[PDB]
Amino acid sequence: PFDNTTYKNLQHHDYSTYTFLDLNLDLSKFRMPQPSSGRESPRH
Amino acid sequence: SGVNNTKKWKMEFDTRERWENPLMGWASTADPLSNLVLTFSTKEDAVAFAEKNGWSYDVEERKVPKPKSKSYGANFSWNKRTRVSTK
Repeated sequence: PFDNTTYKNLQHHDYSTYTFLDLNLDLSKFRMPQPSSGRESPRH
Repeated sequence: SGVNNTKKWKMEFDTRERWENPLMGWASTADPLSNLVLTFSTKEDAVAFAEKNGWSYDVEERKVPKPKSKSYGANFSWNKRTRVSTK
């Protein structure tokens, strides 16, 4: 059917302290290899 | 940072004895040229003045700050040490 009377964004009521960073950890395996400036840091 | 006091040539004389006045401790001198400082447009004018007055002199070439290469963008270099850690 079709409904327009309910809020369908209730998942975030169950988010916790580490939700955002846990997802970032999950995403790590999908990323492309980072580019490199060619040195360890601007102080090298 | 002002540079307006570096435009002209100066002539000063060798520093001589200053001693403590026994009464007050003020700085006494027997050098009549202790305060004499002359101003010239060019070192050639200064040398000419010194020569005709019989003074032996030393000439120090003018030091001019060399042109620097400045780039605000270098503060954020992608792979150079010029990148700044703070602003």
